[PDB]
Amino acid sequence: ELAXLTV
Amino acid sequence: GSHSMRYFFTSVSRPGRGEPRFIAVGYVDDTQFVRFDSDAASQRMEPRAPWIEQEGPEYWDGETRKVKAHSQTHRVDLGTLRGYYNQSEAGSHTVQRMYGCDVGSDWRFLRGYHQYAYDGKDYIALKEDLRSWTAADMAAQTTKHKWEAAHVAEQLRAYLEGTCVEWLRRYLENGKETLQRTDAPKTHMTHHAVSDHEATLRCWALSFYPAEITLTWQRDGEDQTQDTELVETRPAGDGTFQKWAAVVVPSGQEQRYTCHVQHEGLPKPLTLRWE
Amino acid sequence: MIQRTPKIQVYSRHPAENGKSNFLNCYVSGFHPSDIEVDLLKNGERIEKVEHSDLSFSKDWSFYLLYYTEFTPTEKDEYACRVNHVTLSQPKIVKWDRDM
Repeated sequence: ELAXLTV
Repeated sequence: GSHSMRYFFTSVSRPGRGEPRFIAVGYVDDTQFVRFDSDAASQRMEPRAPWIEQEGPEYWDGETRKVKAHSQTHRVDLGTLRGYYNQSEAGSHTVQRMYGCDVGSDWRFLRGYHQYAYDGKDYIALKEDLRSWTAADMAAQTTKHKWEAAHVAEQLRAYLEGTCVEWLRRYLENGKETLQRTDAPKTHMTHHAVSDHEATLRCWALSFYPAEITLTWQRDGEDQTQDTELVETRPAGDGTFQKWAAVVVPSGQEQRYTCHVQHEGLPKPLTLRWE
Repeated sequence: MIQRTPKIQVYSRHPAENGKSNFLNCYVSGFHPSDIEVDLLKNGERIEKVEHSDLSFSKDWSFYLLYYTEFTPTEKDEYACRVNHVTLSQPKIVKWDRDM
């Protein structure tokens, strides 16, 4: 399953 | 023995042709099991392996919600990276992200990873300790400062060490037939004259799984690595892989040349000979 | 900007036997950026019913795709894969060679 982010 | 779960994400800007193209895929080892494509009609995370199809509607709903959240994050990133690098509006650019976990033969956590690239180059990567970051250039330093202040590594670590490993075990169990198999390569060598004085010797490995393999040529026991043409390991389309290595040799010297095959399915490394 | 040339392989899933159904594959790997045109050709014409894998990439960030179609080899029919990409000055045609 996939992970709760931006640069 | 050893296993991995990895998710791969690619977002591509297409300025003046709408929103970015986003594609996500997930793999266990060398077997793909899910996809999402931003351009497709369904707008759903979709199964791509028989053994994931049994997951219930909560899983599909939640994976679709999460993948779209990942997509939106990369949409923002493409704008932010254009600003960090002072790039113009018009040109197409690519963000890639990969993350996931490795486990050993006993299925315990081995390694975690969470890596990002921009325009085909390393941008920022979570280090082995899952506590700190490697930033490849000055723009990625800006991201590292923001991710350190926001405690990003701490949230990533809990997934990678825990959740990732738990779901990898579940998938290994449910897809045991497909995933916990080892198909040893069927091997042979072919010989074809290219002229009256030279021949191509091509060493083949077919029908193998997982994809990791080593094919090498020796001449009187000495490696011929600069003279070997080695093609990329390629999928047969049925869940197995293929690879070849070739050398062009003087006619009459075939018996000096041996091909060597290493794969986890082989009880011992094989040596193939012309005598 | 980084650009990497596709490495193109054209091949059958199983050893080819005339009159026996098989799959024709064109595998393109190692490329960057991801925009790529790939067609399978039968006697120099585009094959219509061609599927491809979902876009993925390797540890070095370079992309790979598999294009494929069911086919039945014959003596006379010639198969190829035609690829265009920003790194290629013109489309590149790689012929299927069943005797490798």
